[PDB]
Amino acid sequence: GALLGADELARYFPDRNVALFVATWNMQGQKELPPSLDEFLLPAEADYAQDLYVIGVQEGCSDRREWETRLQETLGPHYVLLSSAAHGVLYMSLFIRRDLIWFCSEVECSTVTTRIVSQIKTKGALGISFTFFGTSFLFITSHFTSGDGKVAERLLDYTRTVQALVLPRNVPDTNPYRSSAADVTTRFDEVFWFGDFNFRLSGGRTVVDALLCVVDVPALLQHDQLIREMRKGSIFKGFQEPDIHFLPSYKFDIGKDTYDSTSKQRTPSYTDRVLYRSRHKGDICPVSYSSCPGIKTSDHRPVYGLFRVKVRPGRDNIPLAAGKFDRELYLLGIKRRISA
Ligand SMILES: [Cl-]
Ligand SMILES: [Cl-]
Ligand SMILES: [Cl-]
Repeated sequence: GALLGADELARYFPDRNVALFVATWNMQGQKELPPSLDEFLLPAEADYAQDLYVIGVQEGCSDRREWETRLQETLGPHYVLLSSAAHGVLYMSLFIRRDLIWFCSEVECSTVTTRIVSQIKTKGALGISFTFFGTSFLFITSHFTSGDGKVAERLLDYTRTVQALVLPRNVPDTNPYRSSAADVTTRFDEVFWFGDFNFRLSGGRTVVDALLCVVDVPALLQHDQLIREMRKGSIFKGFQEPDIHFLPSYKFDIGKDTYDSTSKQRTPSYTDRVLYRSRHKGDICPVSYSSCPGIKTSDHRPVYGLFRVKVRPGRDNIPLAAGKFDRELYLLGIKRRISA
């Protein structure tokens, strides 16, 4: 049958569910990476093999290749880099099980800059999309406008991004009649948008400090701007977020578990989030959603979600990856594992 058809799908996914790991991390431009990425990429409850890893980074380390090399080395030879992209120091890397490269369309990327901050600094989005068998996926990572009082600007970051991301292009929309011209996130079966959205907890440092003294997370989240704005429909229309059971992932003193003890007294906040949307209700099942407290090189902790996503058979008359991946990186990862 077709490379991307029902027979192949049966061989590789009898239950038609794909295991996806999606993470976002703001690195604060740090030069030295954590000693081990094992706790980042293989979290404790990730007690089963992931099919796809998608890693979005904001304020990324200058040596993008070294970061990708360490990811490749940690995942090991069962995974290959299906795609990676950069828009300034905003990065995204997509690693997939090597036997699954055959079922992917060509991978397409797009970028949007939503705010010029200075001559050398901007905020924006990086989107990567491809079809897997017959099901299309769109991954967007973003760094939104910063500041407690800048919700209105964050709304504009959302709107500018869904209006401007030029995806898909060569690879056909899988359900075009369902698509809207004004929102790129309507053009795909499964959408994940993860980043430093910079939404904060309202109420001020003193009130949030009081709440953090067991922590009642639900009560804490009553102060979250992002849940508030999503609830009234002003942002991320059609998206959901998994339940949060972890503590705020920002702002931390470097290398420590204490929240910003400088005079600026930034209110601990859930700046880093993973959101999902699907064309078909129920296609995406969150399995776990958490931060990685052991990664402490940056003022932000990484945040990741594990998901199970439904996939459907496809056809071969689209532009195909057909075994295309970063072979040089793959070899570098092999080389590093021989060394260590
Ligand atoms: Cl960035
Ligand atoms: Cl573009
Ligand atoms: Cl900003």
